[PDB]
Amino acid sequence: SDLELHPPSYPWSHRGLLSSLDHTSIRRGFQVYKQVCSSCHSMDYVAYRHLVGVCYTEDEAKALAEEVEVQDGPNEDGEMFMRPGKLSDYFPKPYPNPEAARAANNGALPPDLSYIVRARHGGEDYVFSLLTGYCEPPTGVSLREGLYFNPYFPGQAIGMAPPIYNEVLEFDDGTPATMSQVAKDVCTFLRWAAEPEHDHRKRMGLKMLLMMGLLLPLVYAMKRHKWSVLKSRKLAYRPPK
Amino acid sequence: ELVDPLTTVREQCEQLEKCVKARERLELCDERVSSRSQTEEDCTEELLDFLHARDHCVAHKLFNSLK
Amino acid sequence: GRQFGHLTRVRHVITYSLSPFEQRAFPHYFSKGIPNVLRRTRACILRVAPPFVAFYLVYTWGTQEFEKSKRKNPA
Amino acid sequence: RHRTKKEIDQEAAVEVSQLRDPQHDLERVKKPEWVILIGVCTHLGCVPI
Amino acid sequence: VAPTLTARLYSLLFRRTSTFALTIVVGALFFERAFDQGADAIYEHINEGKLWKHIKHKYEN
Amino acid sequence: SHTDIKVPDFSDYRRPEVLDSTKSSKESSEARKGFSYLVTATTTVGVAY
Amino acid sequence: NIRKSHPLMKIVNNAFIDLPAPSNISSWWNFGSLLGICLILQILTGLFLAMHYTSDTTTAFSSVTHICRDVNYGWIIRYMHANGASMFFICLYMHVGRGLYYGSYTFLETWNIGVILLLTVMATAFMGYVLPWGQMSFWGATVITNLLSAIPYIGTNLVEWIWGGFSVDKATLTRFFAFHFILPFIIMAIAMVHLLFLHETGSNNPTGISSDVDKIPFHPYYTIKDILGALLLILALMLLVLFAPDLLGDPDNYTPANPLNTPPHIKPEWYFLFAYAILRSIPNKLGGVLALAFSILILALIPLLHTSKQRSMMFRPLSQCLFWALVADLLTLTWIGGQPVEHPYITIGQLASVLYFLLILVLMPTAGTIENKLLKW
Amino acid sequence: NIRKSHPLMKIVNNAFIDLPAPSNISSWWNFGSLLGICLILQILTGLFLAMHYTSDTTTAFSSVTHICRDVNYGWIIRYMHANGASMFFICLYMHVGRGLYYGSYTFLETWNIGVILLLTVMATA
Ligand SMILES: CCCCCCCCCCCCCCCCCC(=O)OC[C@H](COP(=O)(O)OCCN)OC(=O)CCCCCCCCCCCCC
Ligand SMILES: CCCCCCCCCCCCCC(=O)OC[C@H](COP(=O)(O)OCC[N+](C)(C)C)OC(=O)CCCCCCCCCCCCC
Ligand code: HEC
Ligand code: HEM
Ligand code: HEM
Ligand code: HEM
Ligand code: HEM
Ligand SMILES: CSC1=N[C@@](C)(c2ccccc2)C(=O)N1Nc1ccccc1
Ligand code: FES
Ligand SMILES: [Cl-]
Ligand SMILES: [Cl-]
Repeated sequence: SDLELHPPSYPWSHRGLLSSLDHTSIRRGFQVYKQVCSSCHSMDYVAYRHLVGVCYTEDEAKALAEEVEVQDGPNEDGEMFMRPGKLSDYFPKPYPNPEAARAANNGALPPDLSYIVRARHGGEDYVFSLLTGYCEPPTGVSLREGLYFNPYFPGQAIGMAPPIYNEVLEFDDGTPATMSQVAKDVCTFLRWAAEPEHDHRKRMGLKMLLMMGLLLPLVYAMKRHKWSVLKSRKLAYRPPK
Repeated sequence: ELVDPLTTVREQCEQLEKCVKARERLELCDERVSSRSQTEEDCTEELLDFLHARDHCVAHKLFNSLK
Repeated sequence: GRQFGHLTRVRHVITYSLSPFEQRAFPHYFSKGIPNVLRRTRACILRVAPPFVAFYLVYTWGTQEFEKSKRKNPA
Repeated sequence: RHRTKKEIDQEAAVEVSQLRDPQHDLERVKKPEWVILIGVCTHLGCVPI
Repeated sequence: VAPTLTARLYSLLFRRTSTFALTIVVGALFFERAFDQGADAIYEHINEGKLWKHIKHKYEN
Repeated sequence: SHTDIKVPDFSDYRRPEVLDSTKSSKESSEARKGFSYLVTATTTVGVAY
Repeated sequence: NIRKSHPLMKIVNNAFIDLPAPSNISSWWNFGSLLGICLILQILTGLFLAMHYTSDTTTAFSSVTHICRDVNYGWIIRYMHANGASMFFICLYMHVGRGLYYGSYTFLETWNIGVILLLTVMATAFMGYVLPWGQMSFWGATVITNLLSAIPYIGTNLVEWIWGGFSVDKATLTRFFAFHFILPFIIMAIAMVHLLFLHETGSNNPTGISSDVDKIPFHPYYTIKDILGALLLILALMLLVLFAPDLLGDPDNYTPANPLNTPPHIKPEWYFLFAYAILRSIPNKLGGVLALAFSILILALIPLLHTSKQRSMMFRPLSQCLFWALVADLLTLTWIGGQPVEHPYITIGQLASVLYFLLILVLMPTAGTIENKLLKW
Repeated sequence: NIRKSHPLMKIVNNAFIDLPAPSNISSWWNFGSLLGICLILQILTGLFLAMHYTSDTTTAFSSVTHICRDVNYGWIIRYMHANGASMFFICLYMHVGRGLYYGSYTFLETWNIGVILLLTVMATA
């Protein structure tokens, strides 16, 4: 029941109606999630195979899956065991359940991020503004220990410490890992995570507009063609006198 | 040690007339309640207005520097 | 149901019609079309517009009040 | 909810004539310092904050 | 007094319903190639160097 | 009295190839039919696609 | 001629080909067939979703996810089904508004079962929105089902009997999926009785005057206009599917259902917001529920409120203005319904709520009596 | 007389009330309506099973178990639906045999779609 400040609209390169995602920024954004976010945030609905042909090759994505160990089994003795990930595995969860998560994060629950952009008003505008929007509390607000001031979060008191900062990681293509850079890349990746169909739907949308621009006047012309018999008909009344 | 395109834009954003006025109204509220602490009158409202006008002008030209 | 030949009674009415392949499907589409649209909107605007302007004024006032009703006062 | 003494005497020093479902704090709880409810609104089932 | 293209199209293709339908199905076949060819060419020229089709050459090996 | 009848003028709706009342309509019958049936053919193409 | 004597093609002939229809019915008469198309789309997209959806709380949220990510072209099927439902309600509300403005309600049998067709679609889309099992799905399902607890004496029994428990849980999601599957076929059956009673008389037209003196066959004139209209219906749907799929959907529904806390502000889909506003306009439980029921069941008693010696409003300016004050008033109640119960939206919601019932029950009946006396009859 | 002029009750009248029928049709002509009843039973028992059944391999076996043990009177609903399907096929085979012995197949349209009604029931069960 506090005052709200809504995020402005940043000019993402995928904002326009026909504008695709930038897949190099996705690639960088996955690197942010893996190294920084995945230790607190799950992504229960994304698997390594989804990366293939979007931002990594099959060989690259396979090598990426094998960099972590996942549980499998039972074997012939009835025991569970660990093996390296394969393309079919979903991204490892950091905690077995949310109760462990609250205990590891001063009682707060980092939500799953698979859909985070779609489950909050403002999408990447909100997330970009949140990550890059931390500041000292205004005069008269004193937050309990464990909590951090962030003016874009409802109530302005969030249980997540600022998770990104200059040089948290180095990008593979040499791009300077500035806070704003890291925010932009991770936000583009999170859009893709929530809406992998983004680019394909816009390509279809273009084809739908072009076909409609053809079919609407042609079907209109067929309507007018048949109806012209009636629209130009003339009547006369000739009663006997 | 390492620069930041985020911080440079914000310092040249707070210069336009619409942003300094919000700075003056919260700097008053910085000294109004802290005249002597006792009240319950926080000062969150005058800060969110300053961030509204500020973060509007950053989004315009921030992305011109990134890849 | 109802059939042609059992509808009603008509007498002394002549209808002239032209084939659709002998005439144009878009004749004077803009020449006569736009002035007719102006007449049609002119004839009905006073019956439709006022209630939706009335809605517009309530809509802006109600949000304007609510958007600032939760602002703080010095008291 | 563990009720304090600032709250017992607020809900004890209340008139019950105008209540919609009138009943003193005795009938409600078992002991004056304990209120054990169930979190559903009696209107249409939302949980109150 | 050679008949225009529209008249020669009617005499040869449209008068018979069968030939009228044959050229619809054939018209669909050749329209499909050139429409998806040209349409995809626009969608990516707008988004040049933005998606995997373009940056595929970097990570070949 | 039915000889007093005259069909009214349709020149406001006739196509260009027809307004000459002294020129045969068969000279343009194939071009006019072809144009309207070409509209239909390209329509079913798009629905087919 | 076999088209007129084959017992099967006879019924098709008398309904789509040689059916006499008025020569002057406008685009507002296109929405009857667009409702049929909308229904067909919701059958087909609905059916192909039901081949990949699972009906239990543990994986109901995940099976919808599984469609939008893993099955070929299931995301487009799913948004067609979601936005198809909203297009269904656009067409429903134009269909009804056409009937009121032009007086088509005098077809009592056709009209009174039309009301039934409205209720069953609402009941369908209600039990459809529960299935993805998001937050809005769960608590929207909670608010609605508890409306029956307001019935005196037997209230709680009907709710817990509907629930199959003590709250909306696994047992409800399973039966609601069963109901959501079967109801759209009942709808199609009643829509066929809708037409059967309609053909008894034929269509009304913009003037309210009998068109027997000037009818045209339905084919080719209205077959092509219904095609053109449908092509504009596909356009409306595909713009929503392919350029704005989450414009009408609420973000909160993208978080799995949590039976322990609500969102700070819940809002139905747009097509129910006007009625939710009427519910909240009363500080009484049973009062709010009854005002909600009569908000829709008011349609059943429109024909009893017809006072004009003319049928359509085309020649009734004073009724036109009151008609558009109802659309604006309904557009007002939609706005309140999407806003939190706070000042001044509360008092606005009550004034617009009275104006709704005041127009239908008082102002429009007497407005027709005036204009009868202005015309000396 | 309203039974003969109401557009809805007209179709009921001409099918179940005033419909002329032969005076000598035996019990082998009873199976047409028993097929309709069987269908209605399979709709209703089927529908009330679908309110408690889940459609995935992990718990599909268990949800049927859940019906026969936990839901009130679901075991009887389930055996009605299972045995109702078998009664459906008894009636189907008598229906066809009646048609062959007494030559009813000369109604080509009725018969040829009857074949279609046989295939779709098999596909259902
Ligand atoms: C219960 C559900 C509530 C849900 C809330 C929905 C939000 C409402 C948003 C408003 C959208 C309005 C659509 C645009 C209407 C424009 C109409 C116009 O341009 O022309 C007025 C026309 C007059 O034309 P005549 O027929 O008198 O004669 C013509 C002579 N040339 O007269 C006519 O054409 C009028 C025909 C009927 C119009 C249908 C719109 C009404 C929609 C809701 C009605 C529900 C009532 C219970
Ligand atoms: C197993 C794989 C098999 C695949 C087979 C592929 C075959 C493709 C279709 C070809 C058939 C063509 C038949 C044909 O055109 O006749 C149908 C009508 C006739 O048009 P019309 O111009 O009246 O008369 C033509 C007369 N002629 C031939 C002498 C010139 O033509 C038209 O009038 C049709 C125009 C309207 C089409 C739209 C109908 C779809 C429903 C609505 C769509 C939008 C919303 C759902
Ligand atoms: C990659 C750098 C990260 C992004 C993007 C986000 N985080 Fe976190 N996070 C953490 C906790 C303990 C919470 C719960 C806070 C609370 O409920 O009060 C969160 C929550 C979020 C949210 C939700 C915001 C909202 O609900 O409106 C977002 C959008 C979010 N986080 C983004 C903890 C951690 C953490 C542990 C050290 C890390 C590394 C990250 N978060 C990383 C990211
Ligand atoms: C699934 C629901 C519905 C379907 C498929 C449907 C379909 C149709 C169709 C095809 C027509 C004839 C063509 C036309 O006028 O557009 C029609 C007419 C009519 N409908 Fe519906 N309708 C539905 C719901 C309703 C509702 C909700 C109402 C009113 C509350 C209603 C009342 C009427 C009336 C009065 C007519 C006669 C209109 C006239 O001929 O002037 N129907 N309907
Ligand atoms: C008039 C007919 C129908 C309407 C208005 C309708 C409406 C809806 C709506 C609004 C949703 C919510 C979608 C979402 O929030 O994601 C939904 C979901 C669903 N519907 Fe329907 N529906 C109709 C018919 C059907 C039919 C006939 C079937 C199956 C045979 C079906 C199957 C489903 C399924 C499986 C879902 C859950 C998947 C999902 O949420 O997308 N629907 N429906
Ligand atoms: C769901 C499937 C079916 C239903 C509900 C059904 C129902 C009926 C009914 C009620 C009758 C009239 C009363 C009677 O003779 O018993 C009838 C007659 C008939 N049926 Fe069926 N039937 C079905 C399947 C079939 C099949 C599988 C066949 C043939 C392969 C068939 C062929 C016929 C014929 C030829 C008649 C005329 C019998 C006569 O009047 O002498 N039907 N059916
Ligand atoms: C002519 C119509 C039908 C026939 C012949 C039929 C037949 C059958 C049969 C033989 C089974 C196997 C039962 C078992 O082995 O336990 C079955 C299962 C089932 N049927 Fe149907 N059925 C029909 C209609 C329906 C309908 C309309 C529904 C739902 C709306 C339905 C829902 C189910 C369900 C949920 C099961 C699985 C539960 C179970 O195995 O008992 N059935 N059906
Ligand atoms: C079951 S959640 C639900 N179903 C819808 C689609 C519906 C409700 C009633 C009738 C038809 C459709 C709707 O708007 N909501 N949301 C919602 C939110 C808050 C309160 C009530 C419903
Ligand atoms: S007040 Fe209506 S649900 Fe709590
Ligand atoms: Cl989802
Ligand atoms: Cl079993």
